Amino acid sequence: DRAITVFSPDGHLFQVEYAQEAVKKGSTAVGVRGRDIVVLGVEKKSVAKLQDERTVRKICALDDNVCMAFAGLTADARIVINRARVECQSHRLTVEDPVTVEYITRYIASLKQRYTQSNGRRPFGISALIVGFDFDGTPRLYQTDPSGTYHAWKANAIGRGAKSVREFLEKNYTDEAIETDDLTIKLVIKALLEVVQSGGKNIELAVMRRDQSLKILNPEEIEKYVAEIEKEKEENE
Amino acid sequence: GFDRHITIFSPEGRLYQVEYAFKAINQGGLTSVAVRGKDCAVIVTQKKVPDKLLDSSTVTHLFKITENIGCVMTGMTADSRSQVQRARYEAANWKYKYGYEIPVDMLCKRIADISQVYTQNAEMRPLGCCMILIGIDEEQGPQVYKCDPAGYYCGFKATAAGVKQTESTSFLEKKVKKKFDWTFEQTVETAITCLSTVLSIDFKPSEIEVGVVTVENPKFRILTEAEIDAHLVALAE
Amino acid sequence: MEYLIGIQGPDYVLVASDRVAASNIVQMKDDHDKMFKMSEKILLLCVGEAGDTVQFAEYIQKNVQLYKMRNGYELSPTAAANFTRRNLADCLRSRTPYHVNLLLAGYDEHEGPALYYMDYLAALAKAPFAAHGYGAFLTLSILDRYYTPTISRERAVELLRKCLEELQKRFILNLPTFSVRIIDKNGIHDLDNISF
Amino acid sequence: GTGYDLSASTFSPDGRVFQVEYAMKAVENSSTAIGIRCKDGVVFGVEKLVLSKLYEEGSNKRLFNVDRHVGMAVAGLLADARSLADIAREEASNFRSNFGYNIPLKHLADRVAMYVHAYTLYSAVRPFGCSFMLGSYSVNDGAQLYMIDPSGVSYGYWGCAIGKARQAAKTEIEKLQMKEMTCRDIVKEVAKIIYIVHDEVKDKAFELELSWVGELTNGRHEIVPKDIREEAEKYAKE
Amino acid sequence: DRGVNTFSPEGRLFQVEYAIEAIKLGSTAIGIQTSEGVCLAVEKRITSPLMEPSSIEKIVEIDAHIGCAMSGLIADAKTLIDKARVETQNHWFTYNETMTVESVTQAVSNLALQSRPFGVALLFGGVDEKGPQLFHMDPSGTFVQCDARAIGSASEGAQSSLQEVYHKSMTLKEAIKSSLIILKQVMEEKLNATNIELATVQPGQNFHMFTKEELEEVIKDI
Amino acid sequence: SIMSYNGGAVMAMKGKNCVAIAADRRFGIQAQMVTTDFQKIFPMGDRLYIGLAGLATDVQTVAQRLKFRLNLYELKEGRQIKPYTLMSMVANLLYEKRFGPYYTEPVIAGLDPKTFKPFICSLDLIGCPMVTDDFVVSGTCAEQMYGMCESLWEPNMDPDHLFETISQAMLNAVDRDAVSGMGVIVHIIEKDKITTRTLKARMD
Amino acid sequence: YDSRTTIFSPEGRLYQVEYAMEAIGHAGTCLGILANDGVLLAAERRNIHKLLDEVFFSEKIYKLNEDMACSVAGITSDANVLTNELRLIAQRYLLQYQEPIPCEQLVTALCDIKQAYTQFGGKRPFGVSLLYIGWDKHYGFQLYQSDPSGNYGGWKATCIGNNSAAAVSMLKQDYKEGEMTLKSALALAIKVLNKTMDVSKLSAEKVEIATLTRENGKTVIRVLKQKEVEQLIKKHEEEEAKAEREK
Amino acid sequence: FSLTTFSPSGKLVQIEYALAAVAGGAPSVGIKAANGVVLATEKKQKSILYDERSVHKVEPITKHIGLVYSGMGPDYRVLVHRARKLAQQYYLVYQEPIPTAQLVQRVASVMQEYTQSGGVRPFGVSLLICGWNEGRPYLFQSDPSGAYFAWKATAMGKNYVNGKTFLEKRYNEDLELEDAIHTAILTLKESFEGQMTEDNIEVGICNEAGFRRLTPTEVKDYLAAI
Amino acid sequence: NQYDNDVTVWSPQGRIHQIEYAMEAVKQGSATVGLKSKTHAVLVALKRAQSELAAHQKKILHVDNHIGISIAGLTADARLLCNFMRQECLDSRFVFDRPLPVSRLVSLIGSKTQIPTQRYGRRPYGVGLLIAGYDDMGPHIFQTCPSANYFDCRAMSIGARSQSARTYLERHMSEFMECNLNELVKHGLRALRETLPAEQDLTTKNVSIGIVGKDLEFTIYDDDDVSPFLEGLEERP
Repeated sequence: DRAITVFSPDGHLFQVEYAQEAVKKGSTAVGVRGRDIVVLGVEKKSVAKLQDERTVRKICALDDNVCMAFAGLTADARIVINRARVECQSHRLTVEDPVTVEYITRYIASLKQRYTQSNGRRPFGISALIVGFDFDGTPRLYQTDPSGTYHAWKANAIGRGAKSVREFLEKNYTDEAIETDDLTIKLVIKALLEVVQSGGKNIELAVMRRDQSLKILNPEEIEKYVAEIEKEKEENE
Repeated sequence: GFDRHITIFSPEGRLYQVEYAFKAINQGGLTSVAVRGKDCAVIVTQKKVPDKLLDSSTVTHLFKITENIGCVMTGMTADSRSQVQRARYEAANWKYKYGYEIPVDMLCKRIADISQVYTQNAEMRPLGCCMILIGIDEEQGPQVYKCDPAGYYCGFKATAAGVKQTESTSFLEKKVKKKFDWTFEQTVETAITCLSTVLSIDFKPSEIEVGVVTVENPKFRILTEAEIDAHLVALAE
Repeated sequence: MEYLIGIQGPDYVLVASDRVAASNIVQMKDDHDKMFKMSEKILLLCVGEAGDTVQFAEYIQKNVQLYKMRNGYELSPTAAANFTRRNLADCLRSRTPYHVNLLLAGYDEHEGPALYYMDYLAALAKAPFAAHGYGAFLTLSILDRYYTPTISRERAVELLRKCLEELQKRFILNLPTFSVRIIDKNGIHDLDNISF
Repeated sequence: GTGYDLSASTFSPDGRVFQVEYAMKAVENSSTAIGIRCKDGVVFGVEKLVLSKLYEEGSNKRLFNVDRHVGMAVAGLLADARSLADIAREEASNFRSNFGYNIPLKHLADRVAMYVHAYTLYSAVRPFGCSFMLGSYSVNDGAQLYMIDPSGVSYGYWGCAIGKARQAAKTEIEKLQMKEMTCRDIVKEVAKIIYIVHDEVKDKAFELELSWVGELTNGRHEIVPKDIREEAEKYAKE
Repeated sequence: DRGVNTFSPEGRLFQVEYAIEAIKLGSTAIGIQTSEGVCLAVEKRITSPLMEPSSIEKIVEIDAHIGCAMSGLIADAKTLIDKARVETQNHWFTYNETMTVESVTQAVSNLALQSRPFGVALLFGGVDEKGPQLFHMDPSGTFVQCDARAIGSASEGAQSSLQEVYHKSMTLKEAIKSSLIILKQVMEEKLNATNIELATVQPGQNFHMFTKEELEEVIKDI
Repeated sequence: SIMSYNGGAVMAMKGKNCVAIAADRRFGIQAQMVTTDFQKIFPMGDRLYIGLAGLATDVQTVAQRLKFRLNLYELKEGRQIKPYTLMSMVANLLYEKRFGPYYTEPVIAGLDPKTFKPFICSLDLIGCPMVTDDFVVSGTCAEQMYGMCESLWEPNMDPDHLFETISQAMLNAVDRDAVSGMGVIVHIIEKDKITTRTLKARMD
Repeated sequence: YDSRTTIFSPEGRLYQVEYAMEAIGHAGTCLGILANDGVLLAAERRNIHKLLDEVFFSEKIYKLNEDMACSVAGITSDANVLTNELRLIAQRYLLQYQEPIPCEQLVTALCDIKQAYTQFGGKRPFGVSLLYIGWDKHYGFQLYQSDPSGNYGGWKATCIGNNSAAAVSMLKQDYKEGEMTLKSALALAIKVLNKTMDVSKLSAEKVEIATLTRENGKTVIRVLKQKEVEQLIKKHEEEEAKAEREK
Repeated sequence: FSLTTFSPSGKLVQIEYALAAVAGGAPSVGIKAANGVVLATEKKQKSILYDERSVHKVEPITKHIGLVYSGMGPDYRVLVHRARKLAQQYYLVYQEPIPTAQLVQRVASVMQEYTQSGGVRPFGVSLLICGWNEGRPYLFQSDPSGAYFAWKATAMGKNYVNGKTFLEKRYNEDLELEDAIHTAILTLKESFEGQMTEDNIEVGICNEAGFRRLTPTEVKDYLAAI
Repeated sequence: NQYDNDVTVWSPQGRIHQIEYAMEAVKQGSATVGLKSKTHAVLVALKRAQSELAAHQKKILHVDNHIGISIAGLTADARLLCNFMRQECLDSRFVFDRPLPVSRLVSLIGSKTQIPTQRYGRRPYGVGLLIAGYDDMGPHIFQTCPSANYFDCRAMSIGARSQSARTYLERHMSEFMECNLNELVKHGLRALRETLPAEQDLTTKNVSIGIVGKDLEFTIYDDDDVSPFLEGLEERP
């Protein structure tokens, strides 16, 4: 019938709905709060022997205290990061205080809403999600639907297999299991590990320790944390 | 589809819109004849006047674009007047930009370029009017040219446009194949007898309007009733 | 009427700047800082007309930070200096030229320390040493007299104290304190502010 | 038909513009009009349907004053007719501002016809649904009268009619002997012709809007005094 | 038909009859304008516990004396609320006084249809010189003064209940309880403090959040 | 005045199947010197150099913009620039800012890529080309280079003697002017080699 | 089902973009292999009609900057304008920063312009995918592959041609990182081109190859002319003959 | 939309229809000889009413660049006017290079406004370009959608297939002197229906001295003894 | 029906269909009457109410001290027309300090609304306007239809079931010039009351009155102000 940016006879916005269903094509993305550290992972499983793994860039920083991850179209996501990064540098230029996570998420949501508006612009079929420590200590996580909206979540769980991983997170999202940085990281694992095989090195985790720079976990330490998760799984017969 | 609805190339490799406009020239019920001679060029077209409530003073299809170039229009009258106005503007602009008067061939080229722009793009449509323009040109003698709704500007010696243009062109081809130059009596008589054989009404000296440009006498003379009557009497003798 | 100075050593750039901002009769901030941390190893000095210096220095700094965030690796000091000059020269011919006077310094892992000089016309130039302001006319001679291309950090601090003491002894406006920062391979190192 | 009579930019297979061929139908459907060039002037006349007595004295009149000496009698879609009348007024004002004096009727008619042709040439805009007569008089150029179709071009008319019944009016117009009759009897005769044209046979009562221009008014195209032309209406009734 | 501008063959252009029925997909919202003030009650309808309740907000204060409740596409409501804030601040800056809620609603209605039309309905409520007032603005650039309005997926049932539970001389204390019992009847789950937002309007108070999880004193009575 | 804001003195001369371009290496505001290694001779190719004199900022801006346009043209065509064509490109670039002119007086010195024909030309601030076969100069003290060259130049000169003459002229001119000097750079372009020399000059 | 470019699918796919990218596989053939001290491109000359003169000196391989070169594999109409825009971007960066543009930044700019073309407006997506080889100060020799979807990738051995699957399989089978050198990269490129081109004993005219090498502080992008290419062909033929006969 | 458009999955349907249109019926052969390039075409005017010295098929874009074309002549007029403007602009920017053959490749490249910005409806003319200001000749063809091809001998008429076959069988070759115009006329003869005459055949030649549209006298002289 | 899809396209049978559909916008609206007198102009509008809780909406909009309008139909592009008329009247005040005559304002409205009837992509202003004004020639009542063809009227009504009000006004229009203010207002109230079904009746809350006179500037009377006029209703539903 009609699949353009106009209201349908039953309501809704079918082009926006199609964009919102396009995130399913992509990859899983999990991340949590904890007042000590925000950690988010992607778990990409596609690397040929001839492609360099440096330029996958599934997680990227904005202002060394804000980082975002992919779920959906990669080119649209990269354009979003470029524009958002420009806007964070602008909001660092004016208003000399560093950017807040809510402000940049609001800007990203506003850009997505603007692109959904009018028939000319394709509605940016990317679902972004942003973590990071604010200026006033508190680390926060917001998840932005492609249409126009952002929501502050304790767990994001966006991408392929989003429903199952979100159910697992909300099932056992224990703050006592959050506590320490290591506990937080090991809670993100065994939750993202649940998605697909996750066997050798598929997990691609990211770390933001309060005021430290964006930490990308080394593969050997990732395997160490996987072994610790296995040890916790053991002795539970 | 819409191959035959808009100015786009057909799947067979043709352009149907201009092919329809050329027949639009045939629509309207009129004919014109242009004959170049040894020293002059004359154009005659019938003056179809339904009822005498019209002003035969202004029902003409021939006009003065400049002091030495005269056109005759075939097709829809509105597009004909628009193209006449455009030609007058082009002649004036050429005389302003370049001191010498605009050559008739250059004016035809500019009008044909405008028509080619019209058949280009899709917002506008070609003008359904074919213009035959004549004028004396130094170092060239009399000159006659035709600009069509497509943009192909050409034509010489004897050229006709209108509903029964094919028969007139055939008779003029027979006449020009007869190798004898036409003076400033034979050119006019040849044009008159051509248009009379095309439409046998004996041409009472009120239903045609002839324009003449000679070499010794420049300017586009719209010959009056007395002149056309005298030429008709001389021919029918 | 301000003061900027920079000295390029074998593996470092030592830069000092005055810490006064005034209103033509009176200084209102003895703690004014005009060091601009362009990146982890690039530092900028911008003196001149009020506000215009702040606007230009801030804009160039934020563009450099945007480049660092957008590529992961920071700009080379030479590239940063060339970009700064290009932007200033583009603004010069515009309706709103930036009457900013600059002194850009930085360290690179491959070419070592770097120091660049340019004026409100945006004429970039690389020099081992460069003083800037009304005090340049007073201290450039001391720099050229007591500078060798193999000056260590302690000797550089000694020469910088020499020229600052000359400025205090001979220059008209009081400059009670100066901010001293050194750029090297480890990054930006700030030294104790020199006062009198 | 079908896919060819959708936009004016689409030519017919035979080479015709069906959008204007349908715009002419609106003029053919709307009320008729008549304009006669008298010996020393031009006399207009239009019947107007009083669709309801709720309306006041004759409003949205088919007659318009486009310039000091020029008047326009229009028929068809009346809103676009008024817009085109405003266009003609602007054109006359611009010509007076640029070249001085008063705009010749032939040039004004040619310019407004070119503007109408520009509107019917493109695709986004649609052809005007109105046809009008432009009548004016001057001592130098006598009396002229040009009629413009919704897509055609201005033509010199000794006497013209447009609207619902063009042929029926034109028959009696050609029956009338112009070019030697003064504008007074021409007012009487245009009223007579309009009442000869059917008014209440299948419609409501009609009002008679008649216009004047000539040496008897020294140019200055104005509506005829209706109080003194009611007796002309009475003669037309007889 | 399908064109956003073409009129329907019968009486009224389409694609705006489609935009107006976007509160149907939106969540329920109810506001009561009494002599005491204006009570604005909405549901948050949290889908998962992990999402912070404070993040999901349907009632946002346009200014200190104007509160707005959205029902529909929150993305479009963000733009409309931002324009309302900008217009209110511009009016205050120009005239050094508090812009009337009717004027704000008029400006937002003007900006509603000027781009595919916005598909959100707003329930503005605030105090002015003409006592507390409440206005219902609809996606089709139309605003109407109302005393007790309901909007959302089940606007029909909530409005029908409000039509008979409301009386012209009520106070805030009765209005909040009536709105909450109606809400509990409309919704699927219960009216937990983490799921129900409430906004109060007072002549001598700015419009703040309803006690922020200490509002159970109003839901325990329910 | 304005053209003498930052000083500068650039020389170019013709030899026998060889060219020579020279320039001072001083940069500074009205009275002081800021650096003694400023670049005013820029290589547009293997056998083609340009010299700029005027405001140092305008020198660098013209050099960068010309390098940009020349690189674009070289990529578009794929054949090396002819010195006459590059002089034309400089002339157009200068004239594009007729009412905001870059206060520089560029000169062109180089050899044809195939015929190895020497070519030296000069341009004013607006961009008027002055192509000759003996020598052109630019800067604050252009009259001094003219006076020196009109007696030190000899047609059909070997590259060694051409270097000697250009060095003598530049050294004497930068000695007799008050704003330029403190080191002279000279480039000798032959059919197969480039000779870059830093002259022993009065550093004052 | 397809419509104006800026649409989606009921599932949520950009089927116009996917169709264009699949069409890129149709027609044209280029491959890039990255090795130490040299990275090279191999291109298949599609039309070898004897009535040409080969005066453009390059059809698939384009020199886009002093430190990089590309090879298109799409429609030539968009390929020409894309190469012009890429050269313009590189030279604009050179003007702004007075430094050769890093390859990743250049590729990101080009893929940004392609993403913009497929994002907004009623404009066709740029139906062309091109490789890039280049050298920079930060990462040294680099190879990148960009598709019309605007989603580039940092590769080290890839093909973009018609039999791109077969070519990349042959590469994966006979690719050895680290041990690879410029000469071994040439041998592998000629071998995989012979595999993907059905006619054995490929002529030097039907194959155009360019190698980027790092000289002393300067990047040299040499396109291998006919004699050198056919000498490589002869060496490859000797290797094939020895390998086949030694069994 | 407003550019070159209508490209479905793996196809350029509108471009393919434009290429079907440019099949035309005017051969307009071109031969790149060692000394220069010859562009010869057929002017088969309908009846004798039309004139041959009034309109021309070969147009000198500049001093030594000549141009011949194919179907859709009215489009060709605008295209050659644009080419003349572009060449003049290049010569004004890069002043006095006498740019013909160092421009022939460049002017062919700048034939991107020719098709890459189609103008809703793409041009329906394919044009052959000749230039010889480099010490060597050049023959290039630009089609309704592609770009420079750098031909040595080709035809673009109704019988362009058999014309090209005749060109290759007759060995366009490399040692051929400037007087390969005889072979060009013979190639036209294959795609010609009638006794070709001086006004019926229009040919322009571009040698190292420059470009020149041969007058009917020399055309008849060459046509004699054929 | 193809020819009814767009405003620009013309129906083969004559007048276009989109504008005919536009006149149905005023038909689908609350009724409103407006009548002239010797010295006063009065508008009686039916304030249609959504529900008993909500207000009866706003009709009889205010333009200037001497001009007031009543809308009927599509309320979206009706405040736009009100703003346009207010701006034009204030422009007249600002340029020559005189109240803009109602006829000139109505002509301006017609010209402004005519353009959307011819420009593609622009819907006609489907609003019926009952403009009441007092220029120097006494009171004036004008009706503006979306067809941009305005009318002058002694007494006209527009809205749903407005034909009965039209008939009543026509039958009683003879005794309209010689009527007191209250008498004319009661005539209008009787006309509007005859529009609604017998179940509905005039109330103070669902009616609005707009009166402009020689010494009385335009005033919008409602419930308390309407009650003196509503007395003596002579209720015959």
